[PDB]
Amino acid sequence: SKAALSEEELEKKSKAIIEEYLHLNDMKEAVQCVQELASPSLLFIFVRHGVESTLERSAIAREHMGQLLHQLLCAGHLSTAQYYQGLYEILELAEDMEIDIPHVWLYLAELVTPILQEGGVPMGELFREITKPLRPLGKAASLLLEILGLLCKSMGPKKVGTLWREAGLSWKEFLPEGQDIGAFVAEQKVEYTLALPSEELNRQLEKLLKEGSSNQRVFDWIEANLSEQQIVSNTLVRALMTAVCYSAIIFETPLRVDVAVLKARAKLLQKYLCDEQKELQALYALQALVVTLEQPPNLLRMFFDALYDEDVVKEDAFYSWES
Repeated sequence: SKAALSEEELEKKSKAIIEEYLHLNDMKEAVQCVQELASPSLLFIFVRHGVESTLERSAIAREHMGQLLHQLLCAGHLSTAQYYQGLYEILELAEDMEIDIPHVWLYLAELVTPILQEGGVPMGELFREITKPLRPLGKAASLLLEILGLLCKSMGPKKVGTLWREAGLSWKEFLPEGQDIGAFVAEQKVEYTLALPSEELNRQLEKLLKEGSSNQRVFDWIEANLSEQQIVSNTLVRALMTAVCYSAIIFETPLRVDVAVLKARAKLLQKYLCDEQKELQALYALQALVVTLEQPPNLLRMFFDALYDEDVVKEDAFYSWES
């Protein structure tokens, strides 16, 4: 039938488009080609094919495919609904593939995660929709877990947990009736998933740094936004230390410290870390930070070195911290 060939032809073109994209990596060309299909109600096929063809290709291919879908979504060519339709077609068969493809869930997470980027789908909505096919499987956790893993890798479990929480997400929503959340979370190692001016502070400092604000801009902001008591508080010290050190994390594998960032912020930190007491309080904060990053190998020491080198934390504070 016409409709039959239509689906055939579309898959054919999705293949051509997808193949060229993975080969040349020209995002803009791929996006336009999809647009030229002018078949919004059949893009589930494109999605399905993209997933199928890259599932066992490579991590990089899955990444590129995920990014393209996010782009298509963002450009308004691929509807959320069509995206889900295409995925469901494969998520439905996931459990079965697990037999021959052990890390299938991981591969799926690698394909979906890019969708969480700005302009994409909100975590709460994504997690809730994406898991319907797994409502039957009773395997919702298998996927979300791999997704949370990827996110952690790129931003830290702490921030991930906050994202999860802000979405009002609950494991109850994804676990079999009666399963002990406390246990599951403890066993799968996701305890991290479990306004106050002090918390607002963290959010604002984070934003300031995220937007590449100069030290003066931050100095001014603090002066313009906190009271005298707040300005000399340990709370500011801890929040500042945390935001600054966080902004210096390079999320590669393994994680590293961008000493150039620290050097650039040294003066900002010295200003508030004006005594041994405050320096110590800052070290505690940094420590708790690294802890949330799951004590990666000797990353703390890397911060210590840079901090000592930049004259941000002096010897005595280090001595005292040792206790």
